[PDB]
Amino acid sequence: MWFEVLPGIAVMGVCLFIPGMATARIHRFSNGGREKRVAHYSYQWYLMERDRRVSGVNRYYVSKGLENID
Amino acid sequence: EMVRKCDPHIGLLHRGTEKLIEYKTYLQALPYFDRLDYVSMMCNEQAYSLAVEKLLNIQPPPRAQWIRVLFGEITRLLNHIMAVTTHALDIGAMTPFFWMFEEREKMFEFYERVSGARMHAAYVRPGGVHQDLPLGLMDDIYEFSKNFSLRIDELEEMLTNNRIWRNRTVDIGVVTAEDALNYGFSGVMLRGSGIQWDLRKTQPYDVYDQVEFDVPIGSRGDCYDRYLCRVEEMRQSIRIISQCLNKMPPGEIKVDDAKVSPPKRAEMKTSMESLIHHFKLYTEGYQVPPGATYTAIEAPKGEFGVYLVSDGSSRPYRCKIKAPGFAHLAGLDKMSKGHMLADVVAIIGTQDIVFGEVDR
Amino acid sequence: SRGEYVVAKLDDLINWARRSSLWPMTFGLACCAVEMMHMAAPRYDMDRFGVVFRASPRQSDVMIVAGTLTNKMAPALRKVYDQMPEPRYVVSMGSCANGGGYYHYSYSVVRGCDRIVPVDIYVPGCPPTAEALLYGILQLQKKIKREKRLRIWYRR
Amino acid sequence: MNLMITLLTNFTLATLLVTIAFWLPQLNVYSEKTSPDPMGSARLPFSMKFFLVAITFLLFDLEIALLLPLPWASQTTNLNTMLTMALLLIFLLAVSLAYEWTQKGLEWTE
Amino acid sequence: TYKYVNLREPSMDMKSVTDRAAQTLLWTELIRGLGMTLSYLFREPATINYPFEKGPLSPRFRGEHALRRYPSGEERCIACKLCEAVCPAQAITIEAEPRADGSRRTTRYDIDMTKCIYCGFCQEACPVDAIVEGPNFEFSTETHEELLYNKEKLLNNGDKWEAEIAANIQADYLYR
Amino acid sequence: VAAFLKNVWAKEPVLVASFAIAGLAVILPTLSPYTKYSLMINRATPYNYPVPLRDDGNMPDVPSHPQDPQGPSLEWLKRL
Amino acid sequence: MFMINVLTLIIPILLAVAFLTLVERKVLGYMQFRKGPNVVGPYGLLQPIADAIKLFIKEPLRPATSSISMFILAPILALTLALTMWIPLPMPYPLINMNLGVLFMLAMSSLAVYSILWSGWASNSKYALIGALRAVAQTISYEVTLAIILLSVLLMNGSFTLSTLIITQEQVWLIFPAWPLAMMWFISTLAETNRAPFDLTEGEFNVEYAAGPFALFFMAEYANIIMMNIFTTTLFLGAFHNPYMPELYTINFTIKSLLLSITFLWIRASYPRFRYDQLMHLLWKNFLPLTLALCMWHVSLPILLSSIPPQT
Amino acid sequence: MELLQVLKRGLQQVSGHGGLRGYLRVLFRANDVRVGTLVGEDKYGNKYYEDNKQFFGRHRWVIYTTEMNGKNTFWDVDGSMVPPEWHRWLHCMTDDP
Ligand SMILES: CCCCCCCCCCCCCCCCCC(=O)OC[C@H](COP(=O)([O-])OCC[N+](C)(C)C)OC(=O)CCCCCCCCCCCCCCCCC
Ligand SMILES: CCCCCCCCCCCCCCCCCC(=O)OC[C@H](COP(=O)(O)OCCN)OC(=O)CCCCCCCCCCCCCCCCC
Ligand SMILES: CCCCCCCCCCCCCCCCCC(=O)OC[C@H](COP(=O)(O)OCCN)OC(=O)CCCCCCCCCCCCCCCCC
Ligand SMILES: CCCCCCCCCCCCCCCCCC(=O)OC[C@H](COP(=O)(O)OCCN)OC(=O)CCCCCCCCCCCCCCCCC
Ligand SMILES: CCCCCCCCCCCCCCCCCC(=O)OC[C@H](COP(=O)(O)OCCN)OC(=O)CCCCCCCCCCCCCCCCC
Ligand SMILES: CCCCCCCCCCC1=C(C)C(=O)C(OC)=C(OC)C1=O
Ligand code: SF4
Ligand code: SF4
Ligand code: SF4
Repeated sequence: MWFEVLPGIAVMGVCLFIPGMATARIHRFSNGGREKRVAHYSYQWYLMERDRRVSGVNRYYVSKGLENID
Repeated sequence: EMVRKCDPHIGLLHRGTEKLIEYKTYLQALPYFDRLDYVSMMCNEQAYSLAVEKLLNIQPPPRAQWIRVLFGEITRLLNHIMAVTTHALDIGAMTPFFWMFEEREKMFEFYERVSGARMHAAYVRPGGVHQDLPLGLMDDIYEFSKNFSLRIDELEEMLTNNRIWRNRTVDIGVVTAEDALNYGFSGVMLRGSGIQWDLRKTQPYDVYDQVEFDVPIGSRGDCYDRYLCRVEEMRQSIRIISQCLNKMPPGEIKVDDAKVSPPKRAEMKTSMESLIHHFKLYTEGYQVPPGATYTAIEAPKGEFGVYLVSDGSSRPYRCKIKAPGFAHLAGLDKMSKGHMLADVVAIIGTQDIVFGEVDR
Repeated sequence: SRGEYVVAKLDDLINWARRSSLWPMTFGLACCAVEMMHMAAPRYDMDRFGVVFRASPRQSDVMIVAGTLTNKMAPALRKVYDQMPEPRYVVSMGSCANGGGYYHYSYSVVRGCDRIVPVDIYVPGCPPTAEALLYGILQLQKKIKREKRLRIWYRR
Repeated sequence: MNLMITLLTNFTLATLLVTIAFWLPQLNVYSEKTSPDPMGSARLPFSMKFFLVAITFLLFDLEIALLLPLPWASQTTNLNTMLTMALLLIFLLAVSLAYEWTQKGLEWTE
Repeated sequence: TYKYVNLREPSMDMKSVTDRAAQTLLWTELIRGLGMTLSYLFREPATINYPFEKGPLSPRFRGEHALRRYPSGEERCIACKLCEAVCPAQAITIEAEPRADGSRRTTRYDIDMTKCIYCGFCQEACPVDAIVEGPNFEFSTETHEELLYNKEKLLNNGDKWEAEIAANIQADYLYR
Repeated sequence: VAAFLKNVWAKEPVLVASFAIAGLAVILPTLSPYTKYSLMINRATPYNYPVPLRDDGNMPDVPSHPQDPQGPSLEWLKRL
Repeated sequence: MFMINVLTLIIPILLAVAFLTLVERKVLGYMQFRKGPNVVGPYGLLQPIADAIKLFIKEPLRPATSSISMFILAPILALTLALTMWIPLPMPYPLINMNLGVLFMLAMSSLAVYSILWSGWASNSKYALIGALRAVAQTISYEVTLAIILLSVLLMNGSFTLSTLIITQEQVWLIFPAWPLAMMWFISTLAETNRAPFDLTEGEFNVEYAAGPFALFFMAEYANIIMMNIFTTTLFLGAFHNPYMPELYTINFTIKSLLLSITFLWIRASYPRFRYDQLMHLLWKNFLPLTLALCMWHVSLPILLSSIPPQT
Repeated sequence: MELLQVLKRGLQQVSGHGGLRGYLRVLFRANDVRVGTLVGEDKYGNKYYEDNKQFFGRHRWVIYTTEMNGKNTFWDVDGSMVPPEWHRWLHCMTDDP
């Protein structure tokens, strides 16, 4: 009956679930277990490049807190 | 975008049916009529049967006449399902096609129960019908008719109030009443243009004066009023089928003249006169007294007529077949002037055109 | 051998895809068109076999000749047949398409569509029922299932 | 840089699929086809109405191009002037549509 | 005795005018159409599972032809040619002679199944129930001449389907 | 003004809804009491740096610290 | 690693387009009181695979092309624009997070008519060219209300950023302040993709293409259908986003986009086709005046309510 | 809940074909898994089933044998495999098997 269309909808729904789940896990893996830094504006890029310089490993996402000041 | 001239070239299904009829007897030429309007099989059977029975100066029994009216209205349901659903399928409403061909499938099961074939029954014959209704058939006809108005209702829910179906059909193919009469239109083509004419009311045949029904009359002459006329004719066919199921009499189904209709098979194998008559009706056939009839009935497309000329022998001398679709497709050129190309498929739809009877 | 096994499995694959995805172009000539429209109706439903309803004649896989072929339309039938991409198949439906039928001795009827096109499946009836036409379509599928295009290509 | 890589990847996938569609069934050695339309050979008649709907598209698309900075223009400090000029642009688009109406420009493609 | 389809003059009070304008602006009949299509989405479909499920037939069904036998092995056809005189398609070709015991029997009984219109005038013209049009409809061939039946093919259809044909004739013969 | 409006609402309701929505869009910002708050929020959004002033000696209304009482306040924006 | 992300975007697009054909045939089957395909695979699941293998080994149709180059470029452009409409789509994070993703999508959908136009001129049929001109005029017609409705809705967003459009709809779906824009948007995106009741390419342009390239046009069209349903979902039916669990947003917008694609499938099995002038009448005389009136209303409305969204 | 009745009918269909192996057997040969009363079996192996709660057309069916007259019919099921004594019952020319 009408539940016969549901395997195809399940296949198509898994195929739509894959890209967003995949880009979320890749954005966590490539950015140190966090979200990707949204830099739409040049102040956000200024802070992000300052993070890249203050980390010392040439990575913006490796954060430095109070342990880096004396 | 406009259409200045439409020249329909036909003869792509001309088989020379009514020359082949001249070399076959009346019973042998009966199944040619199933194949003319091939969605209205038993109605064309009834028109040829009434033509031959008018020339033979005999009449069917009452039960045969009620069977012919019952199956003529079942046939009218078949044909208007075909008309409405293909006219919607060509425009784009493809879904009530599939919804109504299950009902059309069940009426073909009715045909197969009563004759053995689903379409070309050879069931309505000159003299009556070929065989009596098997038991439990009328109960299932009632069970069909009890449900079929809801099918018409959901068809009418999908199309009638829809603005897209109205825009494709309301201003399209307007026929005036005088030009409908002048182009030889018949049936819904007249009745959509206001013309109060129906052959079952005016020039009635078998028992149509004993059934009570209404005749839907349009008001604007367009595709939309002809659509509403065909849907209401399905309603009134359900009304006539209810009256035929309630008023069905007992009795015989062939005429009891064994020089016209063949005897029963039990008495053919017992009586000498019945075996002689069986022999001579299935080899020579009955002779028909010489004369020319034009017997016309109200087929579901319009006036279906037979001009049958008998020379006194067991074969037709001439059998001209008047179809409604011939004059309707002739009037296609006037009905499409000033319209667009996508209107022409709606105009060819609203003239219920089946090319077997157009071409013969 | 190994390559014989490969062409056997590839024949099974391409014959599976060709019989499980038949696209018909139906010539609605005559009364047999009504019964093809019943073979597409919900009871029999060609679409559940992968047999679509009314493909265009230039992407269709099989030509169902359903009705009477007259002399006036036989060049149009041959034109539509020549315009089909290969592999193309022809189902002849009903007596008039098969052998002329009830109009066999007529002056204006082609006595069978096999005088015009090569026919694969002859479906008999007047009309053959939607169940009988579906039987002919499944017999066409079985005919496609035993095709040996790559095995004969490997053995040539 | 990620966007240029993405565009190049999509163009390469599309070109690969188009090459497979135009060259995999060419290896079929089927048959040479001898002697491979509603109008026969008449010229294409120019339709004035198709050109009219295309130019009406172009002009209203230019008015759209004027309307496109509005989500940024709502952030201004001169809001009375901004609101007046925004309503004036959408009003001039509506006057263009009304003049296209009343001089029978939207006809037979209404 | 007649009715006027589409002769309704609509109301012009503000109630009906606002009803029609809400139908225009809010698409009431379009949602009615979507509701009817959604109603058929949740119905059980009418599809039978062919070839495993079969369409319902009656015992009158007119399918493949078969020459029958009496219940002794003797064939019923006494070569009388009524089925080919009545045949509207001239599909039946009959030639006969007295056989070795003097019985009036056919030597040629051909039916062209591609001329045949399957109307069953042969089985109703047959005085001895020899030719019948049986219940087989699944007999599509791959070649045209396989639908050109001789007497051997028709007697084999009789021997093949007699257990069904006799029961169908038994169910129907009091209507004949 | 009354029969004409019902007539155009009966024949052409899309156009009546069009001119009604456009007329409300024209007249209603001039009548709304919240139009002033749009101005006051857009001018209170600090895109730039508040470049301080040299304290010459007489600026009684300019603060020395952001948390001082004098200066522009946005308690109306928090409360509303 | 980014190339893996591009592959996990573009390959599941192709798979979902492949099985959307099965879902279309099944849903149109059950809405027509029959079944869809259930023989070729278990519950019909191998029907698109069988059909793709069928089309890629069918004979090339071999047309006489006017231009060979544009005959090649029209499927290339159609597939490339069908794939690049996905990269700013936030679900909940896009592949290419850009500041102007909305305007990017409107631009790359405006470029989609060149495939129709080049396929129509690259065929030698004048009838195919007339059909291509009709389809191009239809699409560029409904792009007008796409642009204006989209602008009017983004006046509540503050920017052309698609990721900001989720933040916009955290308290309410944006269909509640903008359902007339939503319904005209929905019919206009139905008319973008030549989809019924606006499919005059099936009512009596790429008919000279062989089975391979016609299948590529077909799959680009269904990629556009899935994409415009996802874009309508993000635009009017914005789901809840928990940043620590992004799969909540992903499951939610996937369910909503599947329902909206089934709603396209449910419209096409319910209505007859417009005549060409009738949908031109629908655009220029019904949708565009209300679209301009609601554009004035959504310009003046955040000012009269003091609800102007933030720029950032 | 009546959804659990639906899931129980599905699971007893899985149980009623002799396990998952017979369930998948009838799923891939029949494209249909519903269970029925075994009306009979012919001299070839065709099994004939009823379910009078199914509608008219579905209420009788045949699971064809995997071998008939020397031909492997595991996938090549044929409508003409029905012998004439079951051809009345299956096509509903009578009520009686
Ligand atoms: C995003 C999720 C989905 C969104 C909803 C959409 C789902 C429903 C889809 C149904 C199937 C549709 C199939 C295609 C149909 C195409 C035809 C069609 O509908 O044409 C549109 C029809 C066309 O008109 P027509 O053709 O029906 O009517 C005749 C028109 N004349 C006279 C010109 C010939 O209507 C519209 O254009 C209406 C568009 C939307 C209107 C929105 C109005 C909102 C209310 C405003 C305020 C009103 C009160 C006044 C002011 C008060 C102030 C306080
Ligand atoms: C070196 C040796 C190998 C050489 C290369 C081959 C690699 C493997 C290729 C796939 C498998 C090949 C065999 C194909 C099937 C052969 C057996 C067969 O025909 O089984 C029939 C059976 C259904 O039976 P049927 O006849 O349909 O019955 C009607 C209902 N009673 O059919 C079924 O049950 C279904 C059959 C499905 C066929 C396989 C699935 C489709 C193909 C997938 C791979 C190719 C496509 C990849 C993706 C393309 C793009 C989406
Ligand atoms: C001041 C506010 C802002 C105004 C400008 C902004 C407008 C936004 C919407 C854009 C409109 C663009 C198109 C306008 C075209 C107008 C001309 C027109 O359509 O006239 C024809 C029409 C009759 O249609 P017809 O020609 O017969 O069409 C064939 C199909 N039957 O004729 C009609 O239907 C009559 C149309 C005129 C009368 C409409 C009255 C509406 C009143 C609503 C309530 C009050 C709203 C306040 C504003 C009033 C402004 C007059
Ligand atoms: C993100 C998820 C996307 C998912 C997409 C796909 C969804 C559907 C997945 C497949 C579902 C099951 C398909 C089963 C097909 C039928 C197989 C079958 O029964 O084939 C039988 C055939 C003949 O075998 P034979 O030995 O002759 O049998 C006689 C027994 N006495 O033998 C053969 O035909 C040979 C074997 C063929 C096997 C083909 C299997 C299907 C392949 C489909 C491609 C996708 C694979 C899955 C991808 C996602 C999971 C990783
Ligand atoms: C007939 C030929 C073949 C036809 C088929 C193939 C061509 C047609 C289909 C592809 C169309 C490609 C479109 C390329 C540009 C799209 C606009 C664009 O890049 O917008 C996105 C983004 C703007 O957003 P924003 O957030 O401001 O930027 C990041 C900084 N914050 O901007 C950025 O992120 C900027 C990134 C750096 C600059 C990128 C430049 C790309 C290369 C040049 C254009 C490539 C296409 C050339 C041919 C087009 C033919 C139509
Ligand atoms: C290799 C990736 C897939 C390539 C494209 C082939 C499969 C998808 C399109 C095939 C198709 C299907 C399934 C289909 O169902 C269909 O009918 C509606 C078509 O013709 C209009 C098709 O073209
Ligand atoms: S074989 Fe007979 S029933 Fe069939 S189309 Fe021909 S004339 Fe009509
Ligand atoms: S089959 Fe019957 S009718 Fe025909 S020749 Fe034989 S006995 Fe006579
Ligand atoms: S069924 Fe009719 S056409 Fe066929 S052989 Fe018998 S009499 Fe002749």
